Amino acid sequence: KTVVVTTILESPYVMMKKNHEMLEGNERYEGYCVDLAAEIAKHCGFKYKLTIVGDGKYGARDADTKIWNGMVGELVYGKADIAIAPLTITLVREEVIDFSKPFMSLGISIMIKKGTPIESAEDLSKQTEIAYGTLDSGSTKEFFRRSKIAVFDKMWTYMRSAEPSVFVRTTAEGVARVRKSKGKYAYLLESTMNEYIEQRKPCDTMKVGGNLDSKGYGIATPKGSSLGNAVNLAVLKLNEQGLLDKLKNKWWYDKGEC
Amino acid sequence: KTVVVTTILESPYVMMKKNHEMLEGNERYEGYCVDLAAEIAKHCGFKYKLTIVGDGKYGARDADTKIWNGMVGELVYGKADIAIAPLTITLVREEVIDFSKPFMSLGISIMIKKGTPIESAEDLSKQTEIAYGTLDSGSTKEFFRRSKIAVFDKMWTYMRSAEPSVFVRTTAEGVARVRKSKGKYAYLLESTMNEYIEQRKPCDTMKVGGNLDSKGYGIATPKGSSLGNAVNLAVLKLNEQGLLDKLKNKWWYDKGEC
Ligand SMILES: [Zn+2]
Ligand SMILES: [Zn+2]
Ligand SMILES: [Zn+2]
Repeated sequence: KTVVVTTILESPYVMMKKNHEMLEGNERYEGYCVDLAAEIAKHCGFKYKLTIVGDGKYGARDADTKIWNGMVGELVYGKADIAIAPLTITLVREEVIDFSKPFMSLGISIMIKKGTPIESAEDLSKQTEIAYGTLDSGSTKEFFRRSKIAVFDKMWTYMRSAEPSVFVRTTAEGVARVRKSKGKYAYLLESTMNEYIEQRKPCDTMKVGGNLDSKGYGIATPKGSSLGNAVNLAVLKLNEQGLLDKLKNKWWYDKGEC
Repeated sequence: KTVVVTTILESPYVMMKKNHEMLEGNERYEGYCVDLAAEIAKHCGFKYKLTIVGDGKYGARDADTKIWNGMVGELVYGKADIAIAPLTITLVREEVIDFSKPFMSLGISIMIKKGTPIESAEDLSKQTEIAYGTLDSGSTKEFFRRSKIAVFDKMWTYMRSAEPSVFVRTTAEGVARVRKSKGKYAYLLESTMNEYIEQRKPCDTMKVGGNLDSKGYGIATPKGSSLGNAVNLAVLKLNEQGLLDKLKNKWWYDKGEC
């Protein structure tokens, strides 16, 4: 049977092709994860259908209902068989779903509009003229919410109460906000995305400072899935074969416009 | 009852305390992995005994013998219950043992004696005056032996047939070889070790070029071990709390000698 793959529209991982309207099924999309999905399906020998997560979220647990949303939720509730996307491996998620060994290593980073007086997280936490936030329902927000280290704790105190909200529904929303904020907004996102955007027109943003942490993205499957073991070994094989590095260069810098 | 931990004497992961002779059991050792072992044990709730792998190797399968050596072997044959060391997560190993999500991210790198006319792997591959090799029975050697990309394949072709042998039994042996060869030997080792040595007197070595690949170290347990699940969650928990980053700073830079 065809494996239902849940993913998210997030460049350069998954994007609709220029001529998607005249295309069908998986042919409508392109990106790092689209290529990854094809490679995995081939090595594990299965047919699949790419589907875009309904609520457009990565995955967080509602504190009140305890119900998971996003791709994590689609896996938890059996709406999808596997998630192939820039989904971060975290403790709370690992408790409800399975992750393969990472196919990409990254960390939380700072995105600024070129020229803003900020070079590090400590710099952001020591000022108020420049607002900053993170994506909603994700691992980055959880990071600051659950951080006991001085700098990040203070940043969270400011962000969780900030009015208007400094949080955004999608990476694209955060990037747009930085660009149109005349430098009065900094966005906290994973280095992978920061580095990608930094290489795209109008080439008006840049990553500053070192990453705040070190983690990875993993292919996720529901607990007790029969694809879990194989997919995990497939990821390792692809990394060692050099495919993952090949794909990283293909979608990040070979297509860079800055 | 008491969990037997296999590890390896590799600075700054595990080292004998100056006064180990007058100490007992686990107190005889110090290092990044010693600190990590204590934390993993505390969080998983078990007592443990640190033991140094008999053959001083990380782990590889003998071609014809088909027997696994090193720490991997101690786990495969039931001599140890868990391995806590800078053991690389690889496909061939994950096929016989379990690995937690990575506790450290790294990649193969190049170590040169300062002043050596080498800036990358391509540079090494295009010349012959400077010999270069890797560690034995490990993931680095296997990386080159299996590589299908031009540059690395060329490097392997040279290394495998070079005489005298360009390979070494221990990291320390490779570092000394670099330090004593007057720039005529470059050593290929993981970035973590390269970065550490670069901060050690006589401060005569340096890491050059970008990493050749991207992977990580994981805590290993025998396949089907009852400790696997908890250890994995412990690693994620500890990484998210910043312990891992704190530990690397403690053993790498806080104690830097350069
Ligand atoms: Zn392939
Ligand atoms: Zn609610
Ligand atoms: Zn602890």
